[PDB]
Amino acid sequence: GQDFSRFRVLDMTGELGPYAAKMFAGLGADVIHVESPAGDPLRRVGPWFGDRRDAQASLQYLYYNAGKRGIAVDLEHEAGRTAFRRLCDGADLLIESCRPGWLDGLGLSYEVLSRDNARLVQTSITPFGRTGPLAPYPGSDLTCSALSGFLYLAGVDGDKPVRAPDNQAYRMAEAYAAVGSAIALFSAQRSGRGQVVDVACIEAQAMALENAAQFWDLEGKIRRGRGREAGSATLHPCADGFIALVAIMGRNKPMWTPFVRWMEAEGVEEWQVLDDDKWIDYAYRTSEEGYATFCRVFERYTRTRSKAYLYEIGQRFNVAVTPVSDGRDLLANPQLAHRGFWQTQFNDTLGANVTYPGAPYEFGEMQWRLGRNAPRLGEHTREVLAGCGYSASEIDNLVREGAVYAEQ
Amino acid sequence: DFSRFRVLDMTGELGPYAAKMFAGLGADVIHVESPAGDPLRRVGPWFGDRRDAQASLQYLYYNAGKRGIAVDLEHEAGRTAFRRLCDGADLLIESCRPGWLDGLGLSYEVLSRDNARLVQTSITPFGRTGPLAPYPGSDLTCSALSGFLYLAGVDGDKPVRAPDNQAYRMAEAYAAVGSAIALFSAQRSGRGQVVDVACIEAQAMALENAAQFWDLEGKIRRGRGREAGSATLHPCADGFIALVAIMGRNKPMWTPFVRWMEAEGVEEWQVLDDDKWIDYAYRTSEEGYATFCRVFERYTRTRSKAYLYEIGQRFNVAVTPVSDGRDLLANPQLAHRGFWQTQFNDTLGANVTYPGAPYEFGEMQWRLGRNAPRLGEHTREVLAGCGYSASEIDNLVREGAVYAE
Amino acid sequence: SVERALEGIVVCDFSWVGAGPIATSVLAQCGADVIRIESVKRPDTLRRGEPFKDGIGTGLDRSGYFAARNANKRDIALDMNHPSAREVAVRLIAKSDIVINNFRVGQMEKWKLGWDEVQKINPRAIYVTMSMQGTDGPHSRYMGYGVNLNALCGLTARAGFAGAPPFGTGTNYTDHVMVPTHTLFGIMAALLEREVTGRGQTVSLSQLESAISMTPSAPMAFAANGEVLGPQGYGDAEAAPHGVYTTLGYRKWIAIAVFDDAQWAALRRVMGNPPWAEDDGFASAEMRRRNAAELDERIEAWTATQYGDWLMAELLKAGVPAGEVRDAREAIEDEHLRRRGFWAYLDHPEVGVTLYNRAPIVFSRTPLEMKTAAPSIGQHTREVLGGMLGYSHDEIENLVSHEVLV
Amino acid sequence: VERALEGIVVCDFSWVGAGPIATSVLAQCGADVIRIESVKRPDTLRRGEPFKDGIGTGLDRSGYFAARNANKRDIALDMNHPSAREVAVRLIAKSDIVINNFRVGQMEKWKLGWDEVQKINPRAIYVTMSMQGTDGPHSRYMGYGVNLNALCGLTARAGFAGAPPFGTGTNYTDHVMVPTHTLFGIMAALLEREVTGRGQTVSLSQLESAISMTPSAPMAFAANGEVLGPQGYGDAEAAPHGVYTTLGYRKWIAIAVFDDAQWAALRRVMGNPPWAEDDGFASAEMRRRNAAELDERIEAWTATQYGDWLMAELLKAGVPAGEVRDAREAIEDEHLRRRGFWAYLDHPEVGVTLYNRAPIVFSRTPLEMKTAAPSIGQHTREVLGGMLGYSHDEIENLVSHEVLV
Ligand SMILES: *SCCNC(=O)CCNC(=O)[C@H](O)C(C)(C)COP(=O)(O)OP(=O)(O)OC[C@H]1O[C@@H](n2cnc3c(N)ncnc32)[C@H](O)[C@@H]1OP(=O)(O)O
Ligand SMILES: *SCCNC(=O)CCNC(=O)[C@H](O)C(C)(C)COP(=O)(O)OP(=O)(O)OC[C@H]1O[C@@H](n2cnc3c(N)ncnc32)[C@H](O)[C@@H]1OP(=O)(O)O
Repeated sequence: GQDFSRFRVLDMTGELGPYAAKMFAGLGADVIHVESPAGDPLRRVGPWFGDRRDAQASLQYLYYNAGKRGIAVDLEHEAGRTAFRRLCDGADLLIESCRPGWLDGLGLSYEVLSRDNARLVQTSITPFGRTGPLAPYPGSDLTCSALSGFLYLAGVDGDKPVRAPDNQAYRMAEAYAAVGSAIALFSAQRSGRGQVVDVACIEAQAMALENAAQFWDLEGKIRRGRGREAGSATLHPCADGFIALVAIMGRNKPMWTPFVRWMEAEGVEEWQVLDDDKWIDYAYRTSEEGYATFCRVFERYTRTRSKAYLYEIGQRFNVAVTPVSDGRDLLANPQLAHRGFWQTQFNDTLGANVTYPGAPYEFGEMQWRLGRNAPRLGEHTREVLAGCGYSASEIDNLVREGAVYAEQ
Repeated sequence: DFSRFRVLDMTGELGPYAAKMFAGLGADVIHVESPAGDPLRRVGPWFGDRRDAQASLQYLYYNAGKRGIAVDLEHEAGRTAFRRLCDGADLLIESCRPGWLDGLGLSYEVLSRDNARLVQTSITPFGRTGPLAPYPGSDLTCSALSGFLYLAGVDGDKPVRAPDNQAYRMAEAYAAVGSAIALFSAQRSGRGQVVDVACIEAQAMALENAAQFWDLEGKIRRGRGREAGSATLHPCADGFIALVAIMGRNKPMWTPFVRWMEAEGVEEWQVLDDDKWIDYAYRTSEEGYATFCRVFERYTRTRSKAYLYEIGQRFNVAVTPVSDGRDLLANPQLAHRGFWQTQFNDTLGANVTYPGAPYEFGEMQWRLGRNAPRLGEHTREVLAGCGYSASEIDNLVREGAVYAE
Repeated sequence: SVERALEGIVVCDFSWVGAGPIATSVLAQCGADVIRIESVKRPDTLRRGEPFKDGIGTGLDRSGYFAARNANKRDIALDMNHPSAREVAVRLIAKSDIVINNFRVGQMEKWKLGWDEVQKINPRAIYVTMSMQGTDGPHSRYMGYGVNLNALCGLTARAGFAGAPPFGTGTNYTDHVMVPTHTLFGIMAALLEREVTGRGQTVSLSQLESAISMTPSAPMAFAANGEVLGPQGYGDAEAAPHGVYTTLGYRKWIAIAVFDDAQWAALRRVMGNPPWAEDDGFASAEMRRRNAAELDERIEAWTATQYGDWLMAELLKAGVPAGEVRDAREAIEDEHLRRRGFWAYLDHPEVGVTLYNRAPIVFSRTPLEMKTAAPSIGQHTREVLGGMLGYSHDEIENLVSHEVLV
Repeated sequence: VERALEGIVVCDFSWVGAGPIATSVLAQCGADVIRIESVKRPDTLRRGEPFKDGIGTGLDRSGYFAARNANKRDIALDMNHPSAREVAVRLIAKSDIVINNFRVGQMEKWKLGWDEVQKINPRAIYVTMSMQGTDGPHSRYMGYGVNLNALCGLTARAGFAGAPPFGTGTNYTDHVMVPTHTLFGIMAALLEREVTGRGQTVSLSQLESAISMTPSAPMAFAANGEVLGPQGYGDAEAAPHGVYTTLGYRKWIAIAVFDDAQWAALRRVMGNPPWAEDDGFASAEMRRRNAAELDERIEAWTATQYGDWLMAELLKAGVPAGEVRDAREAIEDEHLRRRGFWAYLDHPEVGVTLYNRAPIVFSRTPLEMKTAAPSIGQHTREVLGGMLGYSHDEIENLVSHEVLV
């Protein structure tokens, strides 16, 4: 057993960026969340812990910055930039979501930050990338999703699309930025040289077009969302919610007969309509008539039964059925309970327990952990600067000029 | 494991936890009902708005891990089948009215005529014998007569009931113990016996020291709750907490509590920094108890159960929340231990969550077992397992001696 | 020719205070040789807890709190932190079927007497431990007493009047039945297994989980329905009338519980068929529940004019569950518990003849026995060392002279 | 040309979704990814639309499959052939990473669990991916990306309030959430191996990877006890925030305003219409309160505009905006193309077709796109004779016995 403790990660992120550094913190890295004196903007978005709306009440902030210490530095101040450079001198990885050009314009380009630390990896997480026609311009979760092609797939026919929850434009970039960071870190261990890792939301989300790009390139077809191919990635209402069904794909034939087995065994009225080879071809499933009486037959039956019943009886008959789980279902999920996924940790700033999602992976030797409660603003400024060699007096003066902010 | 033991379980509202303990370690447990149905099926709390025969959460819990048959012992052919089942059983647990089985010609001597190892365990409000044996009892009335109920109050206040029929549960737990002791003995001697466990006696096991207070000092005690800081309950922001900051003259327990109050800046905490609190007579005095509650509850009323649990235990004080059902399902220690067992129920068409194992073994494995049976669900296969032909079973069903689903 | 169900079983009993001693007391009543290990320097706290014979709390052998949990046991006084004391325990463990302790975690390991060590001393030994709520986990180092477990397990929240502060049982209930019975069943399960495998095994209990297992409604109802199930005083969810009603005398109540229309007709009969009770607002179980408040008031107005023992007798003779709410004196003096032989009086060199009780099991062939009052610390040191463990007289004298023992 | 994963060798059993896209990233970093695919069980995506010109003949025309398998080698090993294990062992002995996304237990059927791989190669990193864990009541369940979208809580929160949920319209979980966590775990194990000299297991739950990127639904329920509902294309803080019609077929623009400065800039782009100056839109709180009317008024205006011109104007004024692009627009995007995200690769069957690199621009070890997706067994002989050291005669024998194709 070992861990990442030898790696120091500076994490200068806000609403965009922070899951990447959390992945490093989860395996034991020394992760320092770097905020401005005005505070990480993720502190000011919900959902919230109860009726609290203060700087420690954002559930997202608590989740994405658990496992990190926190400092506050003003890079618009020359002495703040000097301290930032001293921090980078000792870091293996800098992850940041600054507006393109800002650090360069402050005299903090990658070449400056790595002048006395050749191994340094700098990972930039931005809506559109550090370079290119869109790089000068602002983006948000919704607008990156629009421009990447991802948002358009969340609907059918002429319907406006819906958004994915939890800012997936940001999360996709952050997850790939964690990967890129780790690849560059591995390369740096072996070569002695770091580099810049440029991960754009618009590109990370273009990774999630499924096959929409190939539909255009190969067939001149514009696709939208799944949901209207009979029995193939369709959603169906039931007594207490919705289920998701994949009873047939492509031209791969095993999958349908078990679904008919299920309907017959349950006495579904009109089950015999489904016992027909008209259902095996991608053009018929997507036909008006194929889809409509699929739903008539299935939903007459599903509408009388619970999500858990269909999950059970469906997987019992070997049909790829899952419930459309809400938050209550997630916390009650007996598989996640068996796996100990939910992590509960008392928060001394809130004076309460907070329950978090847990480990996404397991290792033979490494240990995943949630880590320390997310930092208060400037909570660790003093000790982190002391760790870089700053005297108690130098820290006081840095606070005095406004170059850093330490909590009181 | 226990699969080699066959247990017949003829119980209702009273009785069923005992056989569940055997079922939990793998025994072959057969819940025996009358065709009219186990009365526990008709008691709540309930699964949602269902009130039918499979919707009693208690029935589902106490009879998980058992198969189910239905026999009418008022029928000679029902009695014949029951005797053949007993011929091959290691243990019969039952909660019949005293004298009923004997009066049907099903005394222990009959039931064990060709099965000398058989242990018969009777679970009754008052026992198989004695002046109360002819008479009915319930959880409340047994609790009253045992002395246990009276302790759930102070001074002239009427007492409150414990939840989940503890009169029955105490008898059932001790009857499981008695069953296992007699079974161990039978394994060694070749001879079973009758095991007679009465609710009134099992509950007198729970008088704490009330009987010795009378015998030794001529004192009648009631409940704890008014000795300052010693097994007292206190309101907090979202419920109540239970506190033991001192017992007897144990000042080492009190000092950490005083430090907790000081560290939290509790108003008047200095009142508690005094050796008078070490004196039981002062803790139970009107002014001592009132002053303790005044100082402590100013602080507790502003904090949640979860806060006080965390911080009190951080200061090495015995504090726990008065947990409700939501607190229990959210308890992170029970989550860590994997205590809650969730099993899909095909009759209800939904998942059901149950309490889990009450103990761990180095080699044996506890399990919840199969979903509680529907009425007569296994009547056919159990009777065939005893040597009855399908034709004989048909006649037993048609004459009403048994019920098969 | 007396037959004892646990003849020949030997228990190495490190346990003290609450749950553990109660469990081994039952084993001793079944014929097991229960050898309690107590240090004179650290005696069971209950030996200094009231009640005391005549209220005189001098010394360590006058408490009924301690005594009642320790009939029929032998007692050796070991200072287990002395190196030579460990060797004595090993000899005892080597002859013992059951090893039990309820120290806080790690204590047995300090003495190199964990299961790893015990299994090598005696592969037939059953090694029993318990903790408040498990040895690992976020709350595994927490502390609590029976009253704390009553609260933590969900019982106390549901033991009180609706809209009032909860009360609980008034006792450290978790330790008295829930924990000892599960402990005993686990021991017996392991003994049954050993009969076929020839090996002992570990038996471990979480007191919290034992308690929840006997109070399932609160967690099950919330898990199934999202409802917190509240307390209900002395009422019931199905029975009606069902409650505690004043009768004549000081703090006198009678419990009455009616579960069907026949029992209601019987109660009306015993009350003399008053017209008020003939109302159809009480004719069905569901109407009696809906009108429970009025019904309880009308019942109590009548019961308060009656003697409770006479009323209880008449109700039981009419098939109606009824019981006077008895104090401990009434339970001690009960004709029924005494005819059952539940109470037992044992002589003691210090306090004389005092009250004990057997466990609540009447075995028809191997009855429980009550033979000796609770022992003094080290009462049987020399007898056990020389009789069972094979030490010579000089080695015994040397062990006790050094203060290793007695 | 410097490559970040130079010299790394991957024994790649993975197929369909998640696994293949993960190893595609490794191959773009210079790793030698040797995919094991049998003619007996071809990747289901090879038979899935879209196909070159809509002609789905054979197994090498699908863009569904191809886009996930650029830059890989492919050996056609029938792992159920008795002689196949010996070939796989030779490869594992040369591999840094062994990876599969079969259902639980499949590798063990071939005696290629971790226990055996660690003995073949103590430096190998043994990567497994399950739907939701190797053990547990649901560990034998199966599903696709759309199923995990639903099970992980995403789909319930991806829809219009009061309407059936929709999800993403894709098998989303497989495309980013699972492969990225897989890759990070792989890299963590490789970093550790640099210090310890040992490989280790990396095991992922796809369900738990997905929940880890959608924390609000479980966190909001666990903390506040209420289900957080879907919100269409709105936002909890931004205002205005939505999707608005512009001129053309199924044309929309996304506009998202996060402070008063951006609202003033949006008003100016709109020509400062009197309605937008109202006190009901002056603060973020009022714009949220009046969101329905605000959205209606904005859409009335955007519907008169060309979306690309409007987007350019808004972005130039500092207002987040983006046309809702279809896949053709993403392919033809000046930005993604100048970034080099799209890559066209020649293929002996389908000619030059569209691929893309992973979304990472390395300044010193850039990703490379070199070869189109392979055919089944394209590199069988090359790998057997080159890396695994089989003689010419042994290869011919292996092929005659149909161990490989
Ligand atoms: S039924 C519900 C009751 N609750 C629980 O059982 C859960 C645990 N919670 C508690 O509150 C403790 O169990 C209580 C009841 C407070 C017991 O407190 P102790 O601190 O006294 O007991 P420990 O197990 O924690 O430590 C044992 C200490 O006693 C000394 N000791 C015991 N026996 C001997 C012998 N024979 N010889 C010498 N010393 C002995 C141990 O050395 C030890 O003292 P330390 O100060 O810890 O070294
Ligand atoms: S992104 C969502 C994709 N799903 C996952 O990632 C989850 C993990 N895996 C799965 O859920 C299943 O793999 C899916 C894709 C859902 C369904 O796959 P199957 O049930 O059909 O296949 P199995 O994983 O159960 O077992 C593999 C079977 O395919 C045969 N096989 C694979 N590779 C070979 C080779 N090289 N040679 C011969 N046969 C091969 C396997 O033998 C096995 O077939 P059997 O007939 O069962 O032996």
